[PDB]
Amino acid sequence: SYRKLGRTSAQRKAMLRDLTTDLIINERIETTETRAKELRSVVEKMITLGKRGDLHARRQAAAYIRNEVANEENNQDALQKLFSDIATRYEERQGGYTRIMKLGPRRGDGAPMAIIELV
Amino acid sequence: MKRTFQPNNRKRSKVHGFRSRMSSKNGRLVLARRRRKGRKVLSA
Amino acid sequence: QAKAVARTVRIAPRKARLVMDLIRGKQVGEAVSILNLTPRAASPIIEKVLKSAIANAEHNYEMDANNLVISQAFVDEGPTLKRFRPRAMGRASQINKRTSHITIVVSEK
Amino acid sequence: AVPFRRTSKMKKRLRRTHFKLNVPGMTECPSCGEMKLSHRVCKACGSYNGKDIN
RNA sequence: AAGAUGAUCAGGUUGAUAGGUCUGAGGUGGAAGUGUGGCGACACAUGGAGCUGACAGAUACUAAUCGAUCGAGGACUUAAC
RNA sequence: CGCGAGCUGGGUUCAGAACGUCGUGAGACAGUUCGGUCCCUAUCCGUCGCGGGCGCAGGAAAUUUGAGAGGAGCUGUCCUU
RNA sequence: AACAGUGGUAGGAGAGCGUUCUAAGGGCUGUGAAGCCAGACCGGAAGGACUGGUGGAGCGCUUAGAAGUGAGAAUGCCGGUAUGAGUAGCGAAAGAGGGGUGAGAAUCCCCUCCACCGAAUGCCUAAGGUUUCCUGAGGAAGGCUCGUCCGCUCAGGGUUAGU
RNA sequence: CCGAUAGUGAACCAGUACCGUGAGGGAAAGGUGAAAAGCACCCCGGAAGGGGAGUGAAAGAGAUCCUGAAACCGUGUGCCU
RNA sequence: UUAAGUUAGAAAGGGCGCACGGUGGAUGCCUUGGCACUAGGAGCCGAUGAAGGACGGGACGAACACCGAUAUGCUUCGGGGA
Repeated sequence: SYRKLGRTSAQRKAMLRDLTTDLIINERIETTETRAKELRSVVEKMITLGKRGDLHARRQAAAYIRNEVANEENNQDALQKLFSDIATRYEERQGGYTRIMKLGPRRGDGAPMAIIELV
Repeated sequence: MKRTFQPNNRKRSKVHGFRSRMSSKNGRLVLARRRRKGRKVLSA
Repeated sequence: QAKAVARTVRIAPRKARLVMDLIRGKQVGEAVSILNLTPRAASPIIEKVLKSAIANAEHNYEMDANNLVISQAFVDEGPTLKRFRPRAMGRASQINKRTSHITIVVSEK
Repeated sequence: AVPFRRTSKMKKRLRRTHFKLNVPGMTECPSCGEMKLSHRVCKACGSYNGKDIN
């Protein structure tokens, strides 16, 4: 199933479209736990479009990646970073692009933080 | 909704203020019981 | 045997009996590790008292501090603050800001 | 619904039975310790089989 | 498949438990882009094309690491052995 | 005249308002009519589901037996005879 | 000493015990008074005493007298603490990610994405408020949770009119 | 006569604080020690808060600071479940 | 070894007894104050501006108490003697 995450069906899209972009810039995020486990199901679809590289394939991926400059001084968008960097690295790999490592809970709410890293 | 101390600098000081209670002889008994008791805030 | 006393740090007692009942009987190598990970955020109030109780037994008596058995761990409701919290329809109920007294008597095996 | 009669000092303590919290599943890091909890990365060194991921 | 949490049940690297990735099933129903007809709005071809949430079958590619805790030594009277 | 800490107020019987009648008048009427804040976080016993201990003369895993407990318990046509 | 009696509300009578103060002396206290807590002691009761421990300066006895003379019940009064109960509630309304600060960060700061009002949730200025404004430190308390933060605390600074 | 729930409402910066538009209502709050000798110094802690050290007769006397009861809230328990 | 059997203990937690504690301020004493009175004195201040108050004054900003732009005070006459 999917996860409701306490957000409205439009709030989840703005939720997930941010976090998938932030894996492109940061290479790793410390979300909460079910914000981690529910993020890997989208990015491993989104990196799958990276390996294609069609003019049709990029225009599917722009609906989950926003307009944010990723590397300074090269002026790359996060859309550009998938097809230039990430796809050139995962031509060996078939699935399982982002491993998830659990960290301990958080102080102010007891929420289980979790670390996502791509791999 | 609306409550009863709609605050006024003027209307508070004219109805209840000092010279209004040095005005009438019954009004000065208010300034006698405010003195034999010995309050600090004489008439508001 | 050693003793540390907390004396009036604001937490409820019943929110600190529960942190306490994974300590009474344990060891120093078996409680400082456990209190860091409960998470139960009245823990580092107590963990700054147990670790201060050990460094009482470090300096003041030198009781071979890594070999200690935690013996007494009672917590009593200290001087209670009391505040009025307002409420609708003119009720104005009360909020009892509790306070506790943590005592962790640390002793030799 | 208003509680008809106060709970005595026995019944008050008898609901504290299952009210106790429990231990965390804890083991040591084979890098440092001491200790870690189960299956989650320590705050101690941050290694986790065994990459030094801070 | 179960479910408020506990519980049950499938499972923990002689592993398919879940996610991904493929091949599908069903669903939507002709993608972008390109060329052509049309002044044009649009149509036509590439082409049952494109897109797919839990649905199926493969794949260790990811996460199920480490490890810890609990748990017996079987009373004695009699009857038969 | 089961059932408002499960619900609805349509009438009776709150104040407003009329009509007939009565009284000198305020008002009155089991004579009629239009409108008229239905509050409660479930303590205990109950009920209905889920768990944690413990016991079952050693600890364990499966399948059970059934003392006992419930559920089900309705029938109409039509054709032949 | 013999004989008989000896339930009891409303009520009548009688006898007592208590507490505080005064009056006679007589008598305990730093070698520990009152009060407190304990204890298996004594009289018919109200009640007394003794040993221990705490307590650190007053106190009982007898004999009379005075009385703000005795507590379980006033939906009494005040104060404290429970119960419910770790329960209802946490006051409409999107944040997320990186860095920084610090002992500690989801709630503090900065940046970048995103989102809401936009005939108001914009500005300007009355009614009022009287420093809530700015800076620099803190952070116990008020913030319905934290909190390095604040309209909180401190210490300074802050309002210039012939129109 | 009272000895701080008494005695004036006020032994305490009281007709104060608060409550009211306003006339008005109107509290609570005594005691370190013989004197500050009011805890230099070390250890934990960010800091309160403690443990040693000294101060004094006492520090369990250390800021509601003499006495400290009970409701309550604990922790150990000897015997019962 | 099996059968047929009688009873102990276990305590997640709780009951009572005791020991040591903590919030709580109450009985003790102790008054800084009050309450009743006695014997005496005083029984009136104010346009030469009163009773009562605001603004203020200190090397120290708040407040109490004293005081008034001579402002935490000024003369003078007495008491007083570190």
